[PDB]
Amino acid sequence: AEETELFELAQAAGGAEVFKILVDLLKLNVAPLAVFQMLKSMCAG
Amino acid sequence: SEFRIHHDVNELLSLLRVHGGDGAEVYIDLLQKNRTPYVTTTVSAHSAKVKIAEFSRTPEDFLKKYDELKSKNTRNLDPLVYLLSKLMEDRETLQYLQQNAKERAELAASAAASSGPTWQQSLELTRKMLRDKQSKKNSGQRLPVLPAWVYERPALLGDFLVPIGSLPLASQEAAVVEDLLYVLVGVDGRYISAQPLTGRQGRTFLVDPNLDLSIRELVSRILPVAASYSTVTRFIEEKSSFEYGQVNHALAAAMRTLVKEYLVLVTQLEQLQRQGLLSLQKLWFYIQPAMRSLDILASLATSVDKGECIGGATLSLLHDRSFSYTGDSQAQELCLHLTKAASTPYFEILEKWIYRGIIDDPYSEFMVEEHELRKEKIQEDYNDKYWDQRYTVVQRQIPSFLQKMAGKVLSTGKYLNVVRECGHDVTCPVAKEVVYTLKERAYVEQIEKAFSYASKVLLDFLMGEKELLAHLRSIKRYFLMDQGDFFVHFMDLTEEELKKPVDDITPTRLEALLELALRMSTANTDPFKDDLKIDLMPHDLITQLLRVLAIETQQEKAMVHADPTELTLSGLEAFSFDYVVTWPLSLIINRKALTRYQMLFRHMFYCKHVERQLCSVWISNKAAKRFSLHSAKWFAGAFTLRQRMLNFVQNIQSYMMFEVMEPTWHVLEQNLRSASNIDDVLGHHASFLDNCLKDCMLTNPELLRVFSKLMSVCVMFTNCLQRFTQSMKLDSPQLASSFEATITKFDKNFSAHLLDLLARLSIYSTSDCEHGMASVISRLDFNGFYTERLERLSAER
Amino acid sequence: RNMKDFENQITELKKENFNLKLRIYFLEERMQQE
Amino acid sequence: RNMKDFENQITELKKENFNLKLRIYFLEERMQQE
Amino acid sequence: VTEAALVRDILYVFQGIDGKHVKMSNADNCYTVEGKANLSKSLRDTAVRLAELGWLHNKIRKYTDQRSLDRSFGLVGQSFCAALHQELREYYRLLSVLHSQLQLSLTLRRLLVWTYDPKMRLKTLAALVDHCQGRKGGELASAVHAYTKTGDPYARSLVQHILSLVSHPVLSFLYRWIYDGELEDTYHEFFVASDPAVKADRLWHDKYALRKPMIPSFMTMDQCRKVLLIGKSINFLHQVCHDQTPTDLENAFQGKIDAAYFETSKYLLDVLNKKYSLLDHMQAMRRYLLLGQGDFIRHLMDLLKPELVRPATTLYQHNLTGILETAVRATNAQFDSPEILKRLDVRLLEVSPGDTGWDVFSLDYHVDGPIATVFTRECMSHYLRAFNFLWRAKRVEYILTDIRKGHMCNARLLRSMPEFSGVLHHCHILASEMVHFIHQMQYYVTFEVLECSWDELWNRVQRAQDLDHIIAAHEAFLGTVISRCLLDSDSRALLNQLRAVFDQIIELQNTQDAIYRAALEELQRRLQFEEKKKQREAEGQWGVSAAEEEQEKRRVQEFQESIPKMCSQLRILTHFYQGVVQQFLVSLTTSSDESLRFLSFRLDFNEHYRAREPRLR
Repeated sequence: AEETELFELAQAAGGAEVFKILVDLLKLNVAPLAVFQMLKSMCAG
Repeated sequence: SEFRIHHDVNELLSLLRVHGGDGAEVYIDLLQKNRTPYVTTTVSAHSAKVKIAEFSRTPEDFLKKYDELKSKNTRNLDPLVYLLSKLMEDRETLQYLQQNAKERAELAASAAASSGPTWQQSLELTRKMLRDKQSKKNSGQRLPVLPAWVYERPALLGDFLVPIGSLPLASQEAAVVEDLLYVLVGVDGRYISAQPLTGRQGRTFLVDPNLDLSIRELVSRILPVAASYSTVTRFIEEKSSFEYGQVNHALAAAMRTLVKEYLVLVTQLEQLQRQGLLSLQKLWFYIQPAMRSLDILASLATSVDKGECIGGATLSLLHDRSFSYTGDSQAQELCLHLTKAASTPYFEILEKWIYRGIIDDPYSEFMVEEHELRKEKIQEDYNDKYWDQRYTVVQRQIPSFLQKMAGKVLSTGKYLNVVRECGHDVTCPVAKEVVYTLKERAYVEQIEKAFSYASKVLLDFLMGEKELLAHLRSIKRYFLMDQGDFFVHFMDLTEEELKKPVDDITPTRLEALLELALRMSTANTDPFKDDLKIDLMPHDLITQLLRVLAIETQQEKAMVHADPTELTLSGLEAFSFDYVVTWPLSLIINRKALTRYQMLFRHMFYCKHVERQLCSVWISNKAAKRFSLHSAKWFAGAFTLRQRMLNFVQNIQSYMMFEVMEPTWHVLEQNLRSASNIDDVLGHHASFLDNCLKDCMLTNPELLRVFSKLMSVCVMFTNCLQRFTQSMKLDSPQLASSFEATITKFDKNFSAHLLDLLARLSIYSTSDCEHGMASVISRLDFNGFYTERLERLSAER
Repeated sequence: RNMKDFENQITELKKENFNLKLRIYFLEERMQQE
Repeated sequence: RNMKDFENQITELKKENFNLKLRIYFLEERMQQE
Repeated sequence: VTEAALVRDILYVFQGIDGKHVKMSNADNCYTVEGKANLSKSLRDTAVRLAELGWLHNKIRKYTDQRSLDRSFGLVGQSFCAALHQELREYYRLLSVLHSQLQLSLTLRRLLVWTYDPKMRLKTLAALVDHCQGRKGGELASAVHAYTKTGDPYARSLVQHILSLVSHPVLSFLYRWIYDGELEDTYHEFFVASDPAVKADRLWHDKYALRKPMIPSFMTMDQCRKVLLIGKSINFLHQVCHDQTPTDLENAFQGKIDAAYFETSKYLLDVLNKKYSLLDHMQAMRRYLLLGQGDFIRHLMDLLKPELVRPATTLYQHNLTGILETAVRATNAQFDSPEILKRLDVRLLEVSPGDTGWDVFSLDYHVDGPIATVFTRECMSHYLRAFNFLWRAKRVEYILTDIRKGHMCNARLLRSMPEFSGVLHHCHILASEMVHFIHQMQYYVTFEVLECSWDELWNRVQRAQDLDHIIAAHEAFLGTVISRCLLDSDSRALLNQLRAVFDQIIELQNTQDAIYRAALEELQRRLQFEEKKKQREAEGQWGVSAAEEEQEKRRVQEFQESIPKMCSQLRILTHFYQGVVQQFLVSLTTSSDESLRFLSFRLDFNEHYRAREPRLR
């Protein structure tokens, strides 16, 4: 699962919760645009 | 299996703790339309990089982290970087995510309050971990481990183990060139000494301080060749072990050949030096080609080792590097040689898995991973495992240029496996070897034609040695009537004991009667009757289907857990047929298909049993043949009711026979004859079962319940009437006082039940369109004797 | 909107909500048997 | 009926289908974990 | 010190490395002697004069090292760096050959006579590198091409060789783009950029495009456009149709590209017309979506008449599918390809209980893959609007035909009294007028839109040989149809008045239906009364009861007194229709083009219109 690597890239993000479960969808050949618009809609509420 | 997306998105929604809106379910539907068995997310990572950098508050950190991740060459990096880059374009989205993270962290905190690096050791740990993983995965075969002394007896691989300050310039230059000659072969010199370092890299070389600045700088410019030689010798020696797969060993052999050629070059330089007519400039010019070549090889080796990549993913990395070095002659040729060598074993395995379908997994790096499983298990267990977790695709290892045809490969091989385990495999008429090619059209075309050949031969095999057509003809003969003699004899021989309690039923006598009827008939032409058995399923249609349908509202555990043991079951309900067939012969007949078939057969058989009961009731009463028809009141009124029931059952059975059997059977038998692969016939059979189960409309609680009520009340009337007839006959308690104008009460209940059923049918049809129910109602009330009541009832609802 | 011929897709969705609805019952009843 | 009826019933049916999918996933993980 | 040390140091500097008595002064980023290395001024002058080659070597080494530590530079950049590396290797060869003579002194004059040619070539290379920083992709070719026409035949030859070496990557990229059509560009150096944000049908105008800043120097805008078209066609060959087929010179290179483009376009058109046969798409669309074969719509109306009268809230698709399938199996249209037949369906806009079923009922044809890509939703919407108008016309003509046959049935079956004479004759007259107008309008619409535009489009496409031609022809045909369909913004009044005419037609149809209902009720009452009289006579009662006679006279008198109201309202409706059509004609009198004028003149079959309106004369 690259858990250590997942944490390493999480630190690399260096932003301000995990949310890295989302990477699984990337592993399942999901469209990046679709997930981004999903995030936008989720923010909109 | 493929439902991980739903669980992940549900967890995401729960974590975000948002209830407003329609949720991600529509978004789940949108995501479902981007399915592929591989990845094709290759996009402009440069654009995402620049978009992040322009906003990156600490650019150096991001740059170093991204470069390191690239060095590891891990997948999923491109889409993740894409998402990160486009994230900051929506500042509101970023603020929302930050607020959610703060809330989650605060909630977790509240809940908690209330409630240098040696290289040898690293290599040893890596090899030990890989050995452990491969031993775990193997699980049933000997471990191909090597003796420990291979790493011992050091210096076998070839790693490293007088004043000159005032000397003349030429003399010191000659000494330095001699030392270099001895060091270019990775052997310690006298004035230049390799030194151990910290971390994974080349070895630093120290020289005497008194040596001239210019000469020492020049030899520093020279030594990268020696450093690359040291790194490549370490790579080749340490990667020679069995546990690193075949492809890595092909790479190792190529490196060995190239380094042998380099040794030839350096010894030729030595023999030229023997004449003592060489200097720094000459050797510096001479080494430049080999210098660049060894730079390339060192880069390849360090990248591969730092990525810890093994298998087809290694081929992907090598191909990516080759393309990245496009436009350079010697680099391109070297990469072509290395990739051909690496692909040789991989392409051998691919051809073996494509043409003969024989899987060979010395360490399980091939693109098809096989999971241990059995065949009788799926025939016994309802859960689907064989075609889902037997021959799966490994995504951690992927071939860069085969992704677009990855999934197809799987199917091909699996087809062969079916004809492999059957022990009837033959060499393919075409056996053209597959070879590495910079382009891709040739191999995609060849695998496509191989797939077509495999599909056609598998279909021919099914039509041949397995005769799926005959088995389907048989399974249509049984479970679906059209064996009138067989069914009538079976009923006549089984009715007497069919009413006994199940606990008193032993299927031995049931099967004895079955075989007696089979031998006492003329339907033995079928040669596949020997794969049938009689079972007593411990549940009925009504309860089984109500549990199946009425779920997730209030009945998840309300009445599903109720055990029939608390009640008594008769021999008519549990009775059913089961079919057992071998794996190679008609694998399509799955336990799921058996369940559908048995459900449909038991429903149809119960309807036939009700019809038989009504016909027997008609048979019993004949004393009124030449006696008073009008008199006898309730000994003669029942007549009308019986007529009604008969017509009713007749209607429905006709709708079940001609309006279900004919369409689905014809479409199946037609489309199957044009089926191309096994998936085609599988889909055709699934659609056949769908059509059959939808025709009877057994996919709704209310209609099933009302139909079952009608059947139960009609059966109760039949048995009560036969009780009355028996009581009258024996003369010519509850039984003696069972008549109080019983016919009137039975009709009063039945007419209301039937009108309610028709109202339900009409209401559901008005929203479900279709014409099957239209034909049902048309045949139910063809004449006007029973029309006005339905309209009057429908008027007030 | 749509093309008004979706009713077939409605039946397909019924299939997707009936077949896995059936299999889940077998999984459930197998859970209790052990 | 009206066009809105079809979309409403489809939306609720799809919600039910998603719930079925999550439930069967939670059963399959229980089956595998042993 | 001795000159031997000087030559040793200068040779080291030529390699870019410092010498024993010569260093690089940071004050001028160039090599020079040091104050502790004082010697003859002439020696200093010659050493610095020679150090130019060393300085250029240092600069080129710095550039190549800096741009080689990065893997994001680019493929063309890598080839350029490799060429520079080869040039450095040749320079090293000359250094070695002069070092061979170094053994067993020399003089700076010999160094000059050996190096001045290297001086010239290194100056040319320095001028080539300093015009390349921050540049990548095809622009580098242009940068290289910046020296193609330069003089100095030796420098010209060197730069031409460098161009040929570094042009190979872009040449191979173009060759694969024209043969297989793929863009694996990582830094989007290929002039045909892409936008990974488009679907499989909108890609034709969104994803791929041109790049003016990165146009290859050798080619120009037209060459780029044609090669982009070739790439689009090749990509479409399999990315959508899933079909694949098998496929420096400069003078004929353009001709080679042109011939390749021609053959590829012809093959693409053949693939489209064979695998899909867009001609059949157009044929079926015109035959069905544009109300072609009449029997289809006639049977559809015959089946749906008993249903569409009531509000649209009670319609059902399944009946439509069944009846159209039965018509296909029964009409003369059985020859239709089942594949094309399947893709046909029925379309609903909205449920409006305030409108009859016929109003919102419509149709549509599904599109997918290449067909969807070539049929934009806007064109489909325009065709739907045209179909709406044509369906209204068909509705009115069917209404008139039905009313006329109902006349022929009922009137001939109910001609026994003089009471209905006036009403029936008036209805006959108005029906004749209505059918005349509708028939003329249908003639015009059938022999104007169905044939002319479609015929010219078919003729033009038969000789067409490009997808661009097909799309242009289709859009032009749609524009012509919509312009001649009065749907343009400049024909609002005409359409509004025509719709008013249709509304009056349907209103008078409803009125006549009401009159039919009244007549049927009166017939039923009269026959019932006669039957009751016969039963009274046959049952032993003679004469007519007082109540029976009273009811009979009351009913007949009330119906007779109500009849003149029906006559008057029919007169009023006829006057309204006459006024509406006359103002329609006066509006048309301002006709601009010729077709309208021909219709106006041909409207005079009765020749009884100009009298009411003098302006018509």
